Parts: sequence; structure tokens; C-alpha cells
Amino acid sequence: SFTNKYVVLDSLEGLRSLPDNSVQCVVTSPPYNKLGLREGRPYLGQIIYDTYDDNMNEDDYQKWQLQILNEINRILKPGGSAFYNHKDRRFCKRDHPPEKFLSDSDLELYQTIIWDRGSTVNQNARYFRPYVEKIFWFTKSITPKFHRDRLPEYFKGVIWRIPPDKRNKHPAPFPAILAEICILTTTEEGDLVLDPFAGSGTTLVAAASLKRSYLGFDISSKYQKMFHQRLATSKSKVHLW
Amino acid sequence: SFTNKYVVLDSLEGLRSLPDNSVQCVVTSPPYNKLGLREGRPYLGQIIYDTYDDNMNEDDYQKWQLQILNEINRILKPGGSAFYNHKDRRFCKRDHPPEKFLSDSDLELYQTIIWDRGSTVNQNARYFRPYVEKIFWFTKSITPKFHRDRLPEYFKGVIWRIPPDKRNKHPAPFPAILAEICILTTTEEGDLVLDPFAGSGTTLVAAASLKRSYLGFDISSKYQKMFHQRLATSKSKVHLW
Ligand SMILES: Nc1ncnc2c1ncn2[C@@H]1O[C@H](C[C@@H](N)CC[C@H](N)C(=O)O)[C@@H](O)[C@H]1O
Ligand SMILES: Nc1ncnc2c1ncn2[C@@H]1O[C@H](C[C@@H](N)CC[C@H](N)C(=O)O)[C@@H](O)[C@H]1O
Repeated sequence: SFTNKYVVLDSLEGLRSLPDNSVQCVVTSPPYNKLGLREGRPYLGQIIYDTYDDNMNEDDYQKWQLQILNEINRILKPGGSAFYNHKDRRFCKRDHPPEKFLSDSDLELYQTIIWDRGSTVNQNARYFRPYVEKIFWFTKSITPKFHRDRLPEYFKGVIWRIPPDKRNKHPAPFPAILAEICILTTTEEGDLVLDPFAGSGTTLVAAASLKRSYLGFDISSKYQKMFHQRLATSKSKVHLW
Repeated sequence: SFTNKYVVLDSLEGLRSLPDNSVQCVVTSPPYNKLGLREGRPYLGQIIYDTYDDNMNEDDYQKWQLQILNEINRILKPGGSAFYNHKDRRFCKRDHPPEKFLSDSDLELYQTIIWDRGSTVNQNARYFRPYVEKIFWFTKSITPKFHRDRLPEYFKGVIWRIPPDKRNKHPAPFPAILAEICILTTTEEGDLVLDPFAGSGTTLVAAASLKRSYLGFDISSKYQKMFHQRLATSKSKVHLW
């Protein structure tokens, strides 16, 4: 059977190692290029990854993310789903939303989900408190498989109220229950779940607890070890249940 | 002093009657072209306005809304704000978001606000329950005036939890408190508030209760009369307070 694994590898190199039409569900949150959007100007609370400075020319960052999304479109099975978590950023005192580059991809946007994180450290009073991230639910372009009946009532809507995972030592993770919602509704046991920016391995832990197959890529061997330790101490608990 | 009024007039004709740089705050929700997006195919729960069928060729609808937004950019004062309420629609089983046309306007998007309506009559289980509308906060292009300190804690964030106004006889209105948040934070007493799709006059009632000047346009004399009756029975109550 397929060997589930977290591979230390560049995300595009990993995606290009997968055949067409081979992944049922992708759940992922890329680096957000906050430092790079600022042209390298430091800021308080700056996200610094183990082996990545998050400081790419913004136009090049957008082209890179488009290549990622286009590879995801290739590797998705017909009827599969890709959940891409991003957030509105700020550029020159104006909104800088992900939609400005997402719309050019081969993937077809099925629905935008709102992740309500409840609170944010950013209390700048020049705008409303920005505690929302977006989860773009894409499907392949050539309705997706979706079983909303599997969810509790409080996750059947387009706003998901999930607090950030403050106990996770990774600098910018998402909670396990977020990945669980995506996986449970769009896959069957044994189906392949992929996270090409696996980080602390949240998507893979969720897939494992739900008895789905899993594959993750990240460039940090420290984060791979973080996943392995987390998997070992996971009692296969599903946080939804 | 300026004569506050609800005028029965086409929205573009009304906007083009205003000089440049003359309006501090716009709050508006246009017809959403749900029937027109469907190419005129009827649907249950169809919105039918008094004098408007909501059935425009979708490309022409988008060009029209762009003309509206471009006129708003012209008539806004520097530092003013326009709050444009729209919603993701569905086309051919895929997402059809307003951003696909909003991005071409002369207005500069400052922030997207999420209006959480709590529930929706649309219980189609092929997607998550779509009870969110968006409020696009734009400013003029050549930070906007904004006093978040005037709001209660529960409206300082990017999600506003406001139930729909089910007692309003207009077929598709928004609640008074929505307009109050926008007006209170971006204007001073006496400043001009405009709604070019005034409907039941919600924006104008809110402006009047806050002692702002107001101007509204709509094509229905029935809705103008609806506003006049509503204003007369309004005890100048501010729902926020
Ligand atoms: N070229 C790249 N290929 C693969 N991973 C990368 C690359 N550049 C950055 N990363 C990783 O992208 C990840 C982004 C994280 N925010 C993801 C965290 C993850 N959602 C979690 O729950 O832990 C980081 O762990 C980076 O190490
Ligand atoms: N060309 C037009 N010019 C002005 N108003 C129009 C035009 N076409 C449609 N309308 C109006 O657009 C309005 C859209 C409404 N959904 C607005 C309701 C409003 N937000 C309220 O709270 O009552 C309707 O009242 C229509 O009569």
C-alpha cells in the first residue's frame, strides 16, 4: 500500500513528483510573504521560519503561488478538493487580498470559507480588527465530493469559529480541527490527503486520525521531526468528535 | 442648508448630478442580479422589486456596477468612505464573487468586512451554508477618516453579527445598525451620507438619527413613500445605543 510520509523537499518539486489525477484532498497554508510584501522592512511579531525568511519579491511570490495552484489542479482527482488558507494583507495603507493572484490559476474556486480566529494581536485602530483568514475551497478544472452530513451543526456554515492553536511551537500553524473538517467531508478512508507546506504536520495528523493516507512536503527537517514527535504522541484522537 | 431628501431617480443619473469631492460617506447595496446571472431562469424565493426585475445580462450588470463605483470615486471627498454591500453568487456550480468586477474600479479597497447574517434559507448541502455577505470598505483614489472608538466592543472587529431585518417590508433590505456603524465611524454631524440604491431608506434613517445630512436615490416611488412613513415614525433612535 501507499507509504504515508512527511518528506523534506521543496513544495513545487514535491508536487511535480506526483502523477496527474492522484490526490483527493489538499489542505494547505503557504508562507504569507508578510516581510516580502513590506520589501524587507522588519516588523514586530515577525514570522521567522526555521529555514525560510518569508521575504520574497511580492510579484515573484504571486507567480510562485500560481505555479503551486496550477500543479495542484493537475494532481487533483476529478471531484477532489483543495483547501488553500490565506489572508488579506496590507500594502501602502490599502487592502492586499489573495484574490488578486488566486483568480489566474487553473483551479476553479468553489466557495470561500471564513476562518474566524476570534482575536488578533493587531489592534491598529485605523481599520476593523483583522482576525479573519480565508479558506479557499477549490476544485479541479478539466460538484466536488462533499458530505456535509458528517459535520456537527456548528461547522455546517461558511464561518468556522476555531481559536488559533497557541500550544503548537511552530511559528504559524493552523488547528487540527480545521484540517479535519476539510478531510472528513471530501474523502473516504484510504484516500490520499496532501499538504505541500506541511509545517508542524497538522494536516497529516488529522489525516492519520481519520485513517486517510497522507503526504506532506516542507523544507525544514526540524518541522519534519516536530511532526514525527506529534504523531507518536497522538492517540489518534479526532478533535471534531 | 442642504436639503435632505430621497429622490426618485436612476442611480447613475443621481450620482452624475453631484459635484466632485462632495460626499463624506456612501452606504449602499445594489440589486444583486440573481435572476440575470441565471439568464432569466426563475428560482424559488426570487427577489422581485417594485419596478425592477433584477434580470440584466451579467456582463452588462458588471459594467453598470463599475460605472456606479467610478462615479462614487469621483464624488467622494478625499478621506471619505464608501461601504458597498454585495455577496458571493453561484454560476455554473462555481463561485461567482463580486471581486471579479470590483477590482477594476477607480475606488481603492481599504478592507473587506464580513456581515454574518447567522442563517440562510439556502440549505443546499453541496456547499457550506452561505449566510455571509461582504461589505467592501472603499476609499477615494486621487487613510480614511475612521473613529473606531465610537463603536461598542462587539462591532470593532471585521465580522459584524447582525441578524437580517425581517420586519422590513422591502424585499431585500439591510438593518439600520449596519448603516449606523458605517456612518458613525466615518463622519461628523452635518456631513453628507449618500445611498444611491436607497430602497426602504435604511441608510437615510440611520443618517437622520445620527444628525448627518442625507441623500438617497431609487427608481420606485413606492419605496420613497416607504421611507417617508418610516422616517415619520422613527423616534430618532440609534440602534447601536
Ligand atoms: N519552498 C517551500 N517548500 C516547502 N515548504 C516550504 C517552502 N517555503 C516555505 N515552506 C514552509 O511553509 C510552511 C508554512 C507554514 N505556515 C505551514 C504551517 C502548517 N499549516 C501547520 O499547521 O503547521 C513553513 O513550515 C515553511 O517551512
Ligand atoms: N437604476 C436604479 N437606480 C436606482 N435604484 C435602483 C435602480 N435599479 C434598482 N434600484 C433599486 O435598488 C434597490 C436595491 C435594494 N436591495 C436596496 C435596499 C436597501 N439597502 C434597504 O435597506 O432598503 C431596490 O430598492 C431597487 O428599487
